[PDB]
Amino acid sequence: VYTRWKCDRLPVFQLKLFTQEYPMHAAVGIFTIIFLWKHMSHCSEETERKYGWWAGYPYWRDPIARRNETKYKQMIINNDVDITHPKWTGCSVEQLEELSRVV
Amino acid sequence: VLFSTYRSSRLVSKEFLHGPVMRFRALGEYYFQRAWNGTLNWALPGEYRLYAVMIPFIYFYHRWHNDHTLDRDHVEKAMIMRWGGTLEDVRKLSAKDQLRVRCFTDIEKLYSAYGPKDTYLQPPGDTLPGKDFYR
Amino acid sequence: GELFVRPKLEEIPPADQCRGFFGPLNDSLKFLRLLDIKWMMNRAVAMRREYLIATPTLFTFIWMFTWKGAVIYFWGDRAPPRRMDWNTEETGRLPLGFKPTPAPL
Amino acid sequence: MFLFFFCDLFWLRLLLCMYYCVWSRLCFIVYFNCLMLIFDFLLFCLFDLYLFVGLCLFLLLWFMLFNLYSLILYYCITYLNLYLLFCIVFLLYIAFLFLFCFLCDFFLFNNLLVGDSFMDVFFIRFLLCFLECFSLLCRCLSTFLRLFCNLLSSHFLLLMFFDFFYFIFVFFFYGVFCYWFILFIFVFCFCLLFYVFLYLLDLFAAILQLFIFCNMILQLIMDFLLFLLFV
Amino acid sequence: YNMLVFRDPKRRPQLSEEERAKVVVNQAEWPEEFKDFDPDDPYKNSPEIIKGMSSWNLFLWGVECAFIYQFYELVFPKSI
Amino acid sequence: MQGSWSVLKKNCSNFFPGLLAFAQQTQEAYGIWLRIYNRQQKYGPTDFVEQSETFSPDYHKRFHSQDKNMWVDKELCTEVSQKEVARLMTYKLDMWRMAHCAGALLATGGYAIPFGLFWLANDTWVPSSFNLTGEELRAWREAQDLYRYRSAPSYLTDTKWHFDFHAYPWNETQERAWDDLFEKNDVRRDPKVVRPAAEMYDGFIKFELIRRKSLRHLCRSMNIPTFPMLARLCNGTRVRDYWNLAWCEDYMVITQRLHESMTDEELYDYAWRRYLAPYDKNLNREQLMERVEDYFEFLGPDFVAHGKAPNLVILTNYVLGYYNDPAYLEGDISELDKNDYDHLASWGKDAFLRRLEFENGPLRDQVEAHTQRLLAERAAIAK
Amino acid sequence: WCPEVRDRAELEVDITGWQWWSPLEERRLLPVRLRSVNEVREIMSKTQAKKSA
Amino acid sequence: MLLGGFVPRRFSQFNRDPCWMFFIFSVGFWLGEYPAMMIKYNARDLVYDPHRYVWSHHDDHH
Amino acid sequence: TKYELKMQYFDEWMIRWRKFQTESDWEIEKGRQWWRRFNMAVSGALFCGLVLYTSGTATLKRQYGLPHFFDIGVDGQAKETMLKTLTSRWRYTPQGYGRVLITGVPTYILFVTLEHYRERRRMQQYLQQNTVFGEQMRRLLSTGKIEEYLPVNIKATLPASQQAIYNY
Amino acid sequence: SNPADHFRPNLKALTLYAERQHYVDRWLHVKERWLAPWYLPWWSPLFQLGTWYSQRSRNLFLVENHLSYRPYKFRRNDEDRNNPY
Ligand SMILES: CCCCCCCCCCCCCCCCCC(=O)OC[C@H](COP(=O)([O-])OCC(O)COP(=O)([O-])OC[C@@H](COC(=O)CCCCCCCCCCCCCCCCC)OC(=O)CCCCCCCCCCCCCCCCC)OC(=O)CCCCCCCCCCCCCCCCC
Ligand SMILES: CCCCCCCCCCCCCCCCCC(=O)OC[C@H](COP(=O)([O-])OCC(O)COP(=O)([O-])OC[C@@H](COC(=O)CCCCCCCCCCCCCCCCC)OC(=O)CCCCCCCCCCCCCCCCC)OC(=O)CCCCCCCCCCCCCCCCC
Ligand SMILES: CCCCCCCCCCCCCCCCCC(=O)OC[C@H](COP(=O)([O-])OCC(O)COP(=O)([O-])OC[C@@H](COC(=O)CCCCCCCCCCCCCCCCC)OC(=O)CCCCCCCCCCCCCCCCC)OC(=O)CCCCCCCCCCCCCCCCC
Ligand SMILES: CCCCCCCCCCCCCCCCCC(=O)OC[C@H](COP(=O)([O-])OCC(O)COP(=O)([O-])OC[C@@H](COC(=O)CCCCCCCCCCCCCCCCC)OC(=O)CCCCCCCCCCCCCCCCC)OC(=O)CCCCCCCCCCCCCCCCC
Ligand SMILES: CCCCCCCCCCCCCCCCCC(=O)OC[C@H](COP(=O)([O-])OCC(O)COP(=O)([O-])OC[C@@H](COC(=O)CCCCCCCCCCCCCCCCC)OC(=O)CCCCCCCCCCCCCCCCC)OC(=O)CCCCCCCCCCCCCCCCC
Ligand SMILES: CCCCCCCCCCCCCCCCCC(=O)OC[C@H](COP(=O)([O-])OCC[N+](C)(C)C)OC(=O)CCCCCCCCCCCCCCCCC
Ligand SMILES: CCCCCCCC/C=C/CCCCCCCC(=O)OC[C@H](COP(=O)(O)OCCN)OC(=O)CCCCCCC/C=C/CCCCCCCC
Ligand SMILES: CCCCCCCCCCCCO[C@@H]1O[C@H](CO)[C@@H](O[C@H]2O[C@H](CO)[C@@H](O)[C@H](O)[C@H]2O)[C@H](O)[C@H]1O
Repeated sequence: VYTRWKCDRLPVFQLKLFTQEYPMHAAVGIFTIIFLWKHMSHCSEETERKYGWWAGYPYWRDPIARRNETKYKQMIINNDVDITHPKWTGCSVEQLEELSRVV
Repeated sequence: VLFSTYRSSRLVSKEFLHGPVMRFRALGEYYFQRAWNGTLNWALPGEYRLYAVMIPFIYFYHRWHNDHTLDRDHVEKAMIMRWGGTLEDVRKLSAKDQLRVRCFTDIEKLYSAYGPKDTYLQPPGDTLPGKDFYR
Repeated sequence: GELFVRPKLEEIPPADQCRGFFGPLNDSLKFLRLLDIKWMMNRAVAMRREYLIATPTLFTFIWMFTWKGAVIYFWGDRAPPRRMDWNTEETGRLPLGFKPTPAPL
Repeated sequence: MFLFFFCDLFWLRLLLCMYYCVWSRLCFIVYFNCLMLIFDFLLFCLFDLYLFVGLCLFLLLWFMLFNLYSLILYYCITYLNLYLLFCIVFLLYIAFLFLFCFLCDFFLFNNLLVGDSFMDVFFIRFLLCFLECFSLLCRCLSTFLRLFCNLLSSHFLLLMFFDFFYFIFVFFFYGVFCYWFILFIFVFCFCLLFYVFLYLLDLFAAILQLFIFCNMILQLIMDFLLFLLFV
Repeated sequence: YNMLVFRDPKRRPQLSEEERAKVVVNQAEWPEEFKDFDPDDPYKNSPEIIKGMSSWNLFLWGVECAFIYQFYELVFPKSI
Repeated sequence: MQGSWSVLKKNCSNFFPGLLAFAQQTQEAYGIWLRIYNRQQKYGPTDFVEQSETFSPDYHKRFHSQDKNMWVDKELCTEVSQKEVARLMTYKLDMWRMAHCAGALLATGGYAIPFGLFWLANDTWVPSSFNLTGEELRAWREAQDLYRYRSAPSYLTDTKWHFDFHAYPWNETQERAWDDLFEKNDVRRDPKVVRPAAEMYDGFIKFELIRRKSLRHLCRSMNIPTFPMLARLCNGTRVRDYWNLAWCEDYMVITQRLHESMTDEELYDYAWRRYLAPYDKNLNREQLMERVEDYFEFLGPDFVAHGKAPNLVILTNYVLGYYNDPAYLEGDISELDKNDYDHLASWGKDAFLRRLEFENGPLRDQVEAHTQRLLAERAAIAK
Repeated sequence: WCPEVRDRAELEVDITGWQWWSPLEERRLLPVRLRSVNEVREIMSKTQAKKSA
Repeated sequence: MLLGGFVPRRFSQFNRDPCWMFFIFSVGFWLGEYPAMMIKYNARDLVYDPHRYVWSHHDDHH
Repeated sequence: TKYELKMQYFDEWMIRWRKFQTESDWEIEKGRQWWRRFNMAVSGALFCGLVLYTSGTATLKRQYGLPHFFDIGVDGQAKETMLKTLTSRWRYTPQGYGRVLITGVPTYILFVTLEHYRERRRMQQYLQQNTVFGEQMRRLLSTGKIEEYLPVNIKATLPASQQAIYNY
Repeated sequence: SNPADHFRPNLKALTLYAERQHYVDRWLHVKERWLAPWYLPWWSPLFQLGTWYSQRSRNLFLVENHLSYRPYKFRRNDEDRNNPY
């Protein structure tokens, strides 16, 4: 005789279980997952340094700095960003050259 | 039409890997399928030998993982911080020196909160290097 | 606990018997029944419509314990500071001599 | 931020696969009250009062695979976080509560207005109603907090006692060969007794706390169930 | 008897005293493993799994494994 | 029934002719339903016309009441014939399924097309109008019967288990009726013996208190689409309407004895719409007449006298009992001569197993006597 | 080889009937047993008397 | 649930069952690791790290 | 036309660059919010009306019959008037899926249509703006892409104390 | 402290970072790609489900006029109570 658990395959039984057996529970679970990923899915660098490492943050190599450096280099190279633009520096290119000659 | 929703739509023959599967079931059933193996909510069996075998194995593999993957990080951090603050500085030492340092770290771990506090508190007048030695 | 049976039409006491905060709001004071919350509560209890008192409360709690709680916590406006940083209404306008692109046509 | 990690049940999953490829009877259940809600015959309920059995059994199994085996040294309770337990209890409790509320039967809440007509509605009955509607959410919070903190405290105590035992055993066993061997023997016997007592206490409390974690949910369900009599 | 928390199961008697007294015991038919059977030590004559492997031998094997685990680095240290 | 490419081709070929036939049937059925609705509104009882409210005693949830919200139009034969009623019922089923499909299409825009391909590959949910030949109609009926077989046992078991676990019959006659109600279709059930179960279940659960899961099972067994199920009062309304039409037709037939003059195929269809005669059984006219007369007898004299049918839940269980085939058993008895645990033979017996065999084997009495004597001697020595 | 028991158990579990005890049905069916010859004689005499009446 | 199974009467019987053989081996490991720690961590030649005051976990977590 | 797909990028950019939100854009958004509330109110009124019209005769009699909670006299008069108005003529009182469809589909259609046309209106308003947001909207509709950092590229107006960055 | 450190997951393998802007934009692109085709009318329930709630939330954000300051969600340092920047 027909029974959901014995005859249906696992994905079908899962859908039936969470749609016609525990639908409210599934709905609340999805709600909670969305909330968690919307408000509890960020970690600042200081937080990672304080608690994000098993034995502590190895300041002697600063892996966060290398990670950010790789990120920014990849972004600049791929997107063809002119980091010498006045908006990034706040001064004209000629002023930048003058400063370079000064320092 | 593309995929069947019924488990009866077999994908292999009934005799596929019959021998190995039977051996696996023989291993599973010999000790578990017994009257005195009455589980408590499927988690706690009634067979004493199951406890006797599994508890040591679980402890062994957990301890191996902890010693070779988890505590190693703390040990390496101590070695790096106490002997230059860089990995190359530690590697400048010999294997025997590293052994000495790691065994001192184990001493500290065993002492913990009941051991003498001179292992990390420098008594006044001590001639050994301070915290600003490498600074 | 036990099954609830709605009272019959004849088992419901008259409105005039209900009491308010101070006293019954009988003739010459009927229109005050709308404003007296305690009179309405007593009337609901007399008419066995107690849910009117309980349903709004519990739901409210739920609404606070589920959706408005976190909304207030994460996006609510805290107390304003003493020295307030008002907006000068100078930002946004296009600069002089700028040629904006034409609108769709 | 996305962290990739794994639960500490892989060996237990393997054992479950090995030992439960064939059927076996279950007769001992930590929380048996989820199967027998009605004790007086001829009483029946039109509400799905047996919906909690599957979740109860799965939760018992999961929490037993985690907590009971956590006594073994270095075993990790991967789910041990306050807010994660809050999420679990929120799911279960609020799901059942919304099941009752979606029924759209307001009379079901009549019992919230505690007391009788003879008590002041605004100043007595209504205040108590507010307090009880608060008590429901407090019951949810209490369930999750109790489950979290019992485990945390028990394991803290076990770790501290084990550290003390290791310290004295390693750095003071030589006293066996000395003239003060009797003191060390007394201390060692005391430590063994305490070790056994702590293990037994933790084993019993781990199962009792699951009894109570499931009992709170079943009590929530029972607080809104109405039974009809067969005629 | 008990071994820590493990208790040896005991079979409940099924025969009454009157019927029991009429039973004739013939140990000649019993297996060699179970002769002079004692409920307090039913496995006294049980054969060893490995001939010549005593319980103390296994205990010493475990002790030696622990000693190796603790002392191997003392003889063959390795660099970080 | 599982989807197939042949059925997919069949339905694709007949898609547009099927839609045209469905539209024509829609016009005809709208006319018939307009006549029936006008008659009900004009001559119906005040409670039925005003839709009197019946609330459950526990949670005060409204649902259709069999006595008040269902009415049998004894004089419907003047305006509407039996064949028209059967046509209306068949069109109601087809329109329900088509409405669900159209709602899905509207909801999901053009993304329902692959799901439409899945739909056309199976005859379970396609309208009867999609079959343009006898063989196609036979296959479609086979699919419907397969769905009924799949669904009915669950409904029957739900009802029986809930009642038997939460209540018991009052008297011996009710016990016999309850026991014989849920027998497999291989045996014939006497409606007179089984009727008191209707009153018993009315005492336990009426149609106004039917649970949503049981309603879903019943709708599955009646080939009524269930997704989206929604509130229990929608599919409940569908079931009420279908059974009200069926009861009107049954009263007409009983009064006019139409079934005797009804032809073989029409009689078989009439039984099928009552969930009494599966097509795969290849029943003859004698068996169909026997089952129809049993159904009429189960309805009882009170049905003709006052238009009051027995409890709808028990009636549905009784009719669907014909789809509760005996549990399958295939394989020669000689297969029982094999052994199931040969793979364990190589393992042998450990010390504990040997001890258990020794203590509980043929020598169990001797071992017990020896052990008891030894224990008694030791106890005496201790004292 | 006992299909009825299998099907009934599977269906009961699949419809949320987890419980494995049926005290009411057992109470109804517990005292059932085949009758003795004398009981059969008494029942046949009762039936004959009823038919004669 | 602790219902049944082989139960050695004394130490000498732990060799009558493979599972209990593994159990006694594990017990030997457990109990023998302690004397090893006593010998290793109370040795005469063991010396505290000269730089132990350079850094410690106490300052790190503080 | 599907304005939401175009407008989502613009809204996200405005949120990221909300500093350059002129009071005109703020008023536009407030008007959008007010119109959303109005659409909700009218849709709810329509849904309530459809529900009342299709309600069963017995249901209406129970709802708009005795007893009176307040018993002021106006309440009873209004309830009797509404009951007579509803029960005078014949009303189609379906149940189940039919009532669901009749009560919902009109409401859903009305709400969606109003909101879509208000979104189109807001798009037009932003197009007609002479601020940086309006220029960004026009550029988005022209090139099909959102140009981030536009305000600093074209040097949009800044407070007198924050023009140093533009000093180049 | 040391006892407290024993209550951490013991099988951490990898950590991946992603800015909210980037993956939000990617999700918006995916949603636009799947909701663009002509065979999905704007009045369909699916399209409204996809778009209306997001539009409402973004509009609520834009209309926001708070007298207090809300520090940037993704600052480098948010552990300092006396430095919102
Ligand atoms: C374009 C905008 C789209 C918006 C989004 C829509 C999204 C999809 C949602 C579904 C929409 C409907 C889909 C089409 C259904 C077919 C028509 C129909 O009702 O068939 C009758 C039939 C009624 O079922 P029933 O149980 O027999 O009814 C019991 C009543 O007692 C029955 O009463 P009775 O017993 O007295 O018998 C009466 C019977 C007597 O008649 C007959 O017997 C003759 C036959 C008549 C029906 C024929 C139906 C044919 C269906 C197939 C059509 C062809 C498909 C072809 C497909 C292939 C094409 C290539 O006649 C009726 O059935 C009449 C029913 C009442 C009318 C319902 C329609 C209301 C909406 C239309 C008006 C809209 C106005 C907008 C104004 C705007 C102002 C601003 O419909 C159904 O089967 C029910 C629908 C099943 C799917 C439900 C899915 C969930 C719906 C939730 C909606 C919630 C609100 C909306 C928001 C959603 C947000 C999530
Ligand atoms: C042109 C045509 C004419 C015009 C159009 C006309 C209208 C047509 C439309 C209407 C048609 C209606 C009738 C439909 C009937 C057929 C339904 C059906 O599906 O039957 C099962 C059907 C077979 O039917 P059958 O064989 O005839 O058996 C029928 C029996 O009677 C068995 O019957 P049963 O009852 O046992 O089956 C029922 C079963 C039906 O389900 C199934 O059977 C499952 C089907 C999927 C199984 C998938 C298994 C394989 C998974 C593979 C995974 C990937 C593998 C690796 C791939 C690598 C590729 C490189 O269960 C259910 O019904 C469960 C329903 C669940 C509802 C969920 C509702 C969620 C709501 C959310 C909560 C909302 C709460 C409120 C919130 C409010 C907030 C405000 O299943 C299939 O054919 C399976 C297809 C699998 C396809 C391949 C895998 C998926 C591929 C995905 C590609 C994605 C591409 C894009 C990716 C983009 C990435 C960025
Ligand atoms: C080991 C791992 C394996 C893999 C696992 C995968 C991961 C799974 C994890 C999570 C699993 C659990 C999730 C649970 C969620 C919560 C469910 C819940 O609360 O349900 C309560 C409740 C339970 O349902 P029920 O009515 O009590 O009965 C459910 C039983 O299953 C009814 O059973 P029954 O036996 O009574 O009926 C059987 C039969 C009876 O036959 C019939 O009923 C006749 C045929 C009916 C056809 C459908 C009619 C629909 C009419 C309109 C419905 C309203 C539309 C509203 C407007 C549209 C909103 C989108 O019905 C059917 O065969 C149904 C066929 C449905 C096939 C589709 C199932 C989903 C497969 C995946 C396709 C979509 C993939 C999207 C993602 C990928 C994109 C690339 O749900 C409802 O009330 C149903 C509301 C449905 C609204 C529409 C769907 C909204 C969700 C979003 C849709 C997005 C579409 C995207 C299209 C593509 C875009 C690119
Ligand atoms: C059956 C259910 C069973 C299961 C229940 C399960 C749940 C458990 C219960 C507890 C809840 C748990 C919470 C779970 C999470 C749920 C989601 C959530 O919390 O989201 C909140 C969240 C709140 O928004 P937010 O973002 O957090 O922040 C607020 C913002 O302002 C947002 O901005 P916005 O633009 O979205 O604005 C939304 C607006 C709400 O909606 C609006 O946009 C505007 C209002 C729409 C009105 C709808 C129609 C009203 C009825 C019309 C008439 C009908 C009868 C017709 C016949 C009449 C004949 C005369 O809300 C407001 O901000 C308040 C507006 C206040 C306007 C009135 C101003 C006051 C003066 C005028 C009234 C006083 C007059 C007396 C004067 C003195 C006389 C002496 O989202 C919403 O729910 C709002 C959006 C959706 C609104 C839908 C509007 C339709 C409502 C129809 C309800 C009808 C049934 C109720 C009564 C039933 C009686 C039997
Ligand atoms: C992608 C799409 C997204 C869609 C989202 C929208 C939601 C989903 C849409 C619909 C989904 C499909 C399924 C819906 C459920 C179907 C239920 C069902 O099967 O009913 C059968 C049932 C048919 O059975 P029947 O036998 O004919 O009659 C039922 C019996 O009476 C039954 O007899 P009974 O004995 O059970 O009698 C009791 C019955 C009596 O009720 C009825 O059955 C009558 C019909 C309902 C009346 C509702 C209105 C009551 C009066 C409201 C007054 C409000 C005044 C406010 C004034 C404010 C002034 C400032 O029930 C009640 O007593 C319940 C009363 C309602 C209580 C509401 C409590 C809400 C608490 C809110 C907490 C706080 C929220 C957050 C904070 C908000 C504020 C800041 O259907 C109906 O009667 C009506 C069904 C209506 C379906 C919903 C239509 C949806 C339209 C949507 C338009 C807007 C679309 C927006 C789209 C946005 C972009 C995507
Ligand atoms: C070191 C600091 C420690 C602090 C610890 C603080 C405690 C943290 C505890 C976390 C674990 C426990 C979590 C329990 C669950 C909490 C749930 C919660 O509060 O989340 C609320 C939050 C609130 O959402 P929100 O934050 O996006 O709110 C938006 C509000 N505005 C726009 C005004 C800012 O919900 C979610 O996160 C999920 C939202 C999506 C799912 C719901 C969609 C439907 C909404 C329906 C109503 C509105 C639309 C109209 C109707 C429908 C139309 C289709
Ligand atoms: C539906 C495809 C339409 C277009 C034609 C594409 C043909 C591509 C060539 C395929 C050659 C190999 C075919 C091997 C047999 C496949 C059998 C099959 O599909 O069975 C599904 C079977 C599971 O079946 P059950 O659910 O257990 O039960 C089935 C009974 N209802 O699935 C599998 O095991 C996977 C088999 C994968 C085979 C390869 C399929 C490739 C399909 C590609 C489609 C895209 C177009 C390809 C064009 C190629 C042009 C040269
Ligand atoms: C089916 C219904 C179809 C309706 C079609 C249009 C009907 C005719 C126009 C209705 C009135 C519109 O007039 C409307 O007035 C309100 C003020 O009261 C304005 O609203 C303005 O002031 C209110 C005051 O609270 C602010 O909240 C709002 O942000 C602001 O925009 C609207 O911007 C304007 O559009």
